[PDB]
Amino acid sequence: ASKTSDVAGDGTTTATVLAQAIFNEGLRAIASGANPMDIKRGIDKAVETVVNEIKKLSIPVSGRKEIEQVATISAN
Amino acid sequence: AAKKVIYGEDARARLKAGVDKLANAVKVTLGPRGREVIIEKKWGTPVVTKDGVTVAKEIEFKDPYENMGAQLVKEVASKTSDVAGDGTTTATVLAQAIFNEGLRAIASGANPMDIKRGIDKAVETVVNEIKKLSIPVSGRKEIEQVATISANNDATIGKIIADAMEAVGKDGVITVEESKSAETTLETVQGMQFDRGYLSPYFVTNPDKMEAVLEDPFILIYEKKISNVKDLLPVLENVVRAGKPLLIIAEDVEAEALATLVVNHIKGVIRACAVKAPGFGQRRKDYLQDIAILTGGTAITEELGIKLESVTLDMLGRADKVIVDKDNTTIVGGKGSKEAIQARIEQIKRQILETTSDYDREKLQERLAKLSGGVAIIRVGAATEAELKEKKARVEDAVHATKAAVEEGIVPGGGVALVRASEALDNLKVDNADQQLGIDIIKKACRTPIRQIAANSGFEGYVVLEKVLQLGKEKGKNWGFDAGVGDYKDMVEAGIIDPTKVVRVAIQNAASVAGTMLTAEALVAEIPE
Amino acid sequence: AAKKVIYGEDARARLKAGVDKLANAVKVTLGPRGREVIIEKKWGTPVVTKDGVTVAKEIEFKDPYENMGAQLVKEVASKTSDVAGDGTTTATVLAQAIFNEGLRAIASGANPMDIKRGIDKAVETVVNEIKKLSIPVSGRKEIEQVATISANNDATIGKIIADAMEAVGKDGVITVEESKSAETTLETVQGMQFDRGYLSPYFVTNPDKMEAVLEDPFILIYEKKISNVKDLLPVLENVVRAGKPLLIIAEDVEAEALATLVVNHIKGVIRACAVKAPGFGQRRKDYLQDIAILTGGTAITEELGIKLESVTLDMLGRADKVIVDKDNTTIVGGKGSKEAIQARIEQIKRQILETTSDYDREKLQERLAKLSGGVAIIRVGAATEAELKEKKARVEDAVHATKAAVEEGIVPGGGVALVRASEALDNLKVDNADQQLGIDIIKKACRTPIRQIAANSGFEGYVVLEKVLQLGKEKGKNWGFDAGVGDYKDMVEAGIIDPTKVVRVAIQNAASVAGTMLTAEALVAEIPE
Ligand SMILES: Nc1ncnc2c1ncn2[C@@H]1O[C@H](COP(=O)(O)OP(=O)(O)NP(=O)(O)O)[C@@H](O)[C@H]1O
Ligand SMILES: Nc1ncnc2c1ncn2[C@@H]1O[C@H](COP(=O)(O)OP(=O)(O)NP(=O)(O)O)[C@@H](O)[C@H]1O
Ligand SMILES: [K+]
Ligand SMILES: [K+]
Ligand SMILES: [Mg+2]
Ligand SMILES: [Mg+2]
Ligand SMILES: [Mg+2]
Repeated sequence: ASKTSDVAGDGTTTATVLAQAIFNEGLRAIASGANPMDIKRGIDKAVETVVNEIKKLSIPVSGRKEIEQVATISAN
Repeated sequence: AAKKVIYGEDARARLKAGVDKLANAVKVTLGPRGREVIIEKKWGTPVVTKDGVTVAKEIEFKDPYENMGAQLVKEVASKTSDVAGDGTTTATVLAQAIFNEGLRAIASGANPMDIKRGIDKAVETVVNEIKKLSIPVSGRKEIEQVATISANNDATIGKIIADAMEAVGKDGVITVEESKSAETTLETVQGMQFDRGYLSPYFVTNPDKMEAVLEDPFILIYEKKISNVKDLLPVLENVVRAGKPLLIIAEDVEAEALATLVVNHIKGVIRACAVKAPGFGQRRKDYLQDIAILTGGTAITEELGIKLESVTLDMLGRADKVIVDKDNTTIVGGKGSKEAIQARIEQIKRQILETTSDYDREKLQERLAKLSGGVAIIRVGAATEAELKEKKARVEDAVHATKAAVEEGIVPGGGVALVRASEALDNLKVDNADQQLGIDIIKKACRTPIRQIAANSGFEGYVVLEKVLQLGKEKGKNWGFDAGVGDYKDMVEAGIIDPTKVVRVAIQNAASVAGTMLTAEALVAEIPE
Repeated sequence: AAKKVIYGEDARARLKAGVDKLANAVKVTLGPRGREVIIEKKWGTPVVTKDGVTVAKEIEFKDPYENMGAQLVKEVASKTSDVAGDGTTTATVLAQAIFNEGLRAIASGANPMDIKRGIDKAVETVVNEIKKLSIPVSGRKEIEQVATISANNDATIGKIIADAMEAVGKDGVITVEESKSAETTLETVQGMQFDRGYLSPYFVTNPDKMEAVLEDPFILIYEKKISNVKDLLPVLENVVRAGKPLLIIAEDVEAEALATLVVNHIKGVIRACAVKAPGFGQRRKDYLQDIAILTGGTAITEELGIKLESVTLDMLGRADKVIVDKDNTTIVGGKGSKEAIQARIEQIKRQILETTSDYDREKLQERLAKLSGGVAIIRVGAATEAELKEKKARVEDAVHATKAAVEEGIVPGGGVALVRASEALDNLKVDNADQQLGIDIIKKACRTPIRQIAANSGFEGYVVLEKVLQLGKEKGKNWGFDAGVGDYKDMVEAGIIDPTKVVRVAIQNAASVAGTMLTAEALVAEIPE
């Protein structure tokens, strides 16, 4: 949560929710006998793919319409 | 009374502690070189055992909830011996392994219901692999080996059982007796054993199994249904006056008054028995009249002129011992002259060629074997009552286990069978992740008994297990670890083999109780004091 | 004795803890795949059950105030089974849901009296929807399905009940018996059923459900009022000498002395019972004389010249068993010759034409139906006597539950019926805010049993509930979740159906006890020394 706030200023609750999900599912895999170091290597590969996919969905801000929409959503 | 209820994870925590305390005491005695367990005997010297069954008999805990787990595993493990004659300690070891690993998976968030489905599927695959691996018993060589291994690796009982088995036949009848003589011997006393039930459950004499056993009894045999009680009272009273028991052989008895009155009048004293007829048809008389003349008695009916008003204690059939089961009856010995009895056997010898019914020809040549070969009575002998008691149940379990080997086959012992069977789980696959966990639980459990045997002997369990797995491909499926001497060899050739029913029942029984306790949600017990 | 009183919120806090401890132990066994509950049996192996009724019977707490809540819910839940056969666990689950949510609303400041008014109003709407959703039973298909679900999903018991139902008719009388045989069979005995009960309350015997049972009784038939006991004594003393109980069928007994001398004079012996003469009008004798000859006897009257001081026991009627309810009486079957009895049926068959009045002609061809169809005796067998007690209770309840289905209809099982009924509460509206809270309490409660069934089988309760709500309009009202196999299907076609009496009574009973405890203001109990 601290790093997310420093870098982006928003999404700290989403980052915390994501972190718990990765850790909880990782423990289940490790309890089945998986190698902890290989799981981390697999996680790193998946995040690289996921970040690439997100940039594909990214649409540049055209003007005031998206600026108002982003501000409204982030302000609850 | 007031009761305390424990729910959820706390309930299974109580069970795990109770099962562990039971298993940790018993598993140290597994194998041929099990460690010693010392049991207190009040006002006596402590007893040192490596038996496992003896250890499990004394185990009982103060905590009612921990006692719940111990008794549940004890009963299920005891049922393994009641069906197969062996495997009580192995079933307990397997039960702890499945339960402990099952709780670990649930603690990680796995679905308990899906784990049981994986366990059920894995057990089915393991049982099928055991069926493929087992080989039928061929002769005296394997029967002696099974009896020796079923006992505590004592070849004396193994030889006696093998001799007794080959005497009465591969599927005959064996019984165990005792004497004050230090030596033990096998006597082929003539008798028979057929699947006949008894007329009323009220003939219980001594066994808690609601069965009946008789010593030096007098046999009444009838070709038709039981007559009135007043016709039997001159026999019921005078023979009791004479100080000997009685039993009545007849087709049927009325349960309204005849069944109740006969036992009620004799309930306060030695009591008597009554049994049914074998098979069906008029050829019952072929068995009935022979047993009447082979035991020195007569078959009584008013159509033969034997009036019930003038019954005399001398028409009774006489034999050495009679044992009545729930569905079977066996009679040992006979007080008549053996030459005339064997002369009356010639009728059965001629009945081989003269009878025209297949249903009796199927039981023919068995009416001879139990008589001509004699019902095998093992006369166990020991120098002390304590040793006599120990060896007495020791022989019957070995006899029962040997019969189980004939019925279903033999498999390499020392836990090799479960190791080989667990290799099939390496390729069994399911679409559910939690069910896969259940499969891996059984694979780990199947490889525990071999590790415990190696550990008890003084070797590292995982090192032994790895080499046994390697020898499965390098040498063969039957190669394993000989804990008696400490080297790897072919277990079947060495004679270290187990009945395949023992391995099959133990894993099935252990998985059933473990699965039951894995989904237990509440424990209800009274508050102490 | 000195007593301690608890007032206000503290009193309801005690009740909530007691109800929760009862419900949490029982609700885990709800559904076809309920979890295991392990019950201590002192000097025995612990008992493992998924029954719920068995668990509830054993629950009792040390704290007198927490025990108050457990016993109150237990009695109300037990009355559901006593009236509709099934539903004991469901009523307990509903009671906890209503009580817990009711306490939450009160803790927020809502008026408890207005909450109760909302609860009663909401229950009435739910009950009406249940009746609207039910469909009448049409034939053997639904009868067999209901009996199977009422039992532990065992088709063997369902088939026997279905066969017994069609043999005797849907309005006959059925009873459960046992024998030594392990297998279970159906016996159609030459019996009959009537609609008049006992004459005195002291005749009620031992059984917990207060249904008096008599074994091997003799029958006396009177055409008028009973005479003095001095005439009865020669019969009574001789019948006592015969060693069997005696039954008197007559019109009335004088209450001044006879109503006490009839019972008091025999309280120290085998005892006897008397039953009202059934029927009306002159056909009473036809109801008596025909039945007397069906039971192998004829009527007796002092004024007819047959003095009771001279009657003979062979002249009296005899039957296998006689069963009498508070408002009804039945005879299992006469001990006379069946051929003559079936010949005597013509005398009742001729009553279709040889009798004029139509008042009992409605009961005619039903007395024939009670004769031609007999009375069904379910001979239950089990591997052991302890298991016989378990099986006998379930079969009797399944018969009772099946009869409830005929009376009122059937609804889709698995809690779907309550889910469908709860949807009407979405449009029910009231002008009081607190009464609206009571309505929403019932809506939440009605959707709890389906979630518990899904949770026990290993699925998320709210996910299952949400999809069942969706399938209510995508597919139909009868669509629900099958817990035996985890997929959604039409419940009525699948045979997963419940008697609509069970669902109706359970919600009505649960709301009554919950409403009682919501406004309880004081608890009075003795100080435990
Ligand atoms: N020489 C041996 N080397 C290796 N394993 C052996 C040897 N002799 C016996 N075994 C195995 O050890 C086990 C028997 O030990 P035992 O302590 O009798 O176990 P159990 O039969 O489960 N318990 P019980 O009911 O008391 O006989 C079996 O798996 C045998 O196959
Ligand atoms: N295969 C099934 N799938 C879904 N629900 C089922 C199934 N079989 C039965 N049910 C439902 O489960 C409930 C029966 O479970 P049970 O444990 O007998 O509850 P009860 O009848 O309230 N308790 P008891 O009095 O002990 O029988 C009913 O609501 C049935 O409709
Ligand atoms: K041992
Ligand atoms: K159940
Ligand atoms: Mg934000
Ligand atoms: Mg052994
Ligand atoms: Mg039920």
